[PDB]
Parts: sequence; structure tokens; C-alpha cells
Amino acid sequence: AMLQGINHICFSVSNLEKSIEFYQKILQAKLLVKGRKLAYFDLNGLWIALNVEEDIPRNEIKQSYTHMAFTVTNEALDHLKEVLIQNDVNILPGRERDERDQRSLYFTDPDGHKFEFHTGTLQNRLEYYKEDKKHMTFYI
Amino acid sequence: AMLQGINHICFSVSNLEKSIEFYQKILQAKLLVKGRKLAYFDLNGLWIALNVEEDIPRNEIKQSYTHMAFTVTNEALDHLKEVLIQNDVNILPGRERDERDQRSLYFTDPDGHKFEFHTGTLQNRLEYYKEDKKHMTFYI
Ligand SMILES: [Cl-]
Ligand SMILES: [Cl-]
Ligand SMILES: [Zn+2]
Ligand SMILES: [Zn+2]
Ligand SMILES: [Zn+2]
Ligand SMILES: [Zn+2]
Repeated sequence: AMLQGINHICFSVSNLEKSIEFYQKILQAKLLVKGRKLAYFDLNGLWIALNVEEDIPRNEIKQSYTHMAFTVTNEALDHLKEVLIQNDVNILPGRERDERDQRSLYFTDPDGHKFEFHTGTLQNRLEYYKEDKKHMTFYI
Repeated sequence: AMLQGINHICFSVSNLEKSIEFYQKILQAKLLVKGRKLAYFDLNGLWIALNVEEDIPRNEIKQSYTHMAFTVTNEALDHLKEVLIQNDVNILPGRERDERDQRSLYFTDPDGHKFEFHTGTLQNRLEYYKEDKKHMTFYI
């Protein structure tokens, strides 16, 4: 095993001030460093970087389901939904879910990066799939 | 603190077979589940999902520096470079670095998702910046 975990995630942003506010208020990340065109945050031990790229096209990202999910409790999820609405966040309509999928909220940052708050675990999902799914291969 | 860490990351992919091979051989992730249009992996405790979206445009992603970095040792980095070359991986020219930036390799998956192998830590970067940088604010 030559990799030793996530080191950092970096998001390209169009407006540093607007993005800092999102990362602080919505993702609850702690701002560590702010430069002209850069910011670093700690979110529960994860190093997040924002890098400003002002004039690049940001349309196609809307079509891709690439996304990052963070763990929240069921109680936290109901509160967070109102926080997202109060902050005029772009909330995405989620996919159809089985009860066994557990609950999620999907949304974006100002530049289209998709995020999720999720109340389940991988083990919930594997146990669900193993019980229910056909046309699938399980390797564990 | 209402978030409890990364839950999962999901990548939209154009070709499931080709992407599975990349995630196994390049990122060293363990395949857990394969469906028609979905795969799940464990990479050192991180749940990675691949979701197939065949016909979406994937050009603009090339212009954005959004990326995910994984921790490797200096020795691992030299080996991994040859693994990337041997597998015809799209290796990106990195930015200029100070020695204190520590070493990195940057590359993409088949669909343009940018990744990095990095040999430093956040604390290395903060200590460097605090010693050297002007036009910056430090909050820790
Ligand atoms: Cl079926
Ligand atoms: Cl200067
Ligand atoms: Zn998800
Ligand atoms: Zn069937
Ligand atoms: Zn990086
Ligand atoms: Zn100066």
C-alpha cells in the first residue's frame, strides 16, 4: 500500500471572498491562511485549499455527478437543510433513494463543485446491496 | 462541529472498465462492488464511488485546478512516477515549487479528474508560509 490517505483537496474558485464565506458557513471549515488568490482551511483534520482562477468556463461541471460527501447525523441533516436555504445555496434534487440508502442532501459551491451531507456509512450500503441487488458483483 | 469527516467521494466516469483499471492500478484502491454503471472501492478507509455517465462533455474540467492529493513518501514518489509512465497516465506539468513545498506528482484519470501524490504535510506548508510569505494572513 503506497498511498497513506488523503493529503489535501483543492478547489478552483472564481471569487475568493464569496468562496471563503461558503466554506466557513456551509461546510463549517476553519480558515487558516488567506492570500491574494489562495486560502487554506482545516475541516475536521482535512486540509482544504481554494485557488483563484477567475475567468475559466464553469458550465460543464453542472452535468457531471462527481461529488464529495461529508458525514452528518440525521438531526444535523434537518438543521443543515435550513442553513442551506437561509444562505441561498444551490440545492440539487437528489436521486431516488431506498430507506436503506440512508438520507442525503446534495448541493453545490458557487462554482459548481457538488457536495453531499450523508447520514449513512459504507457498511450500511454494502449490507443493503448484498441483501437486495442483482446484476452486481461483490468482492468482499 | 456538525460535520464528522469525509463520508465518500464519487467520480463520474465515461467507461467503467477503463476507470476501474485506473483506480486499481494507479491509486491502488480495492474494488468492493461492481454493477452495470457503478463501482465502489476502499482506499485506505476512504469510500470511493464511480458512476457511469457516458456522453457528457468533459473538456472544461481540463482548465480547472481542482484536484485531490494523496500522501506518499519520497521513495514511493519516484516509483509511482515510473508506474504512471508505464501505464500511459496523463501526467500534468506541476507548478513551480520551493524546496519547502515538498515534492509532488500531478496527473489525471481518464475523464480529467486531477490527482496529486504529495510528500509533505499541512504543517510543513504552514511553517514554510509563516517564515517566508508576505501579502498573506495567518489565523492559526
Ligand atoms: Cl433486477
Ligand atoms: Cl512579496
Ligand atoms: Zn454520494
Ligand atoms: Zn434483474
Ligand atoms: Zn495540491
Ligand atoms: Zn511583497
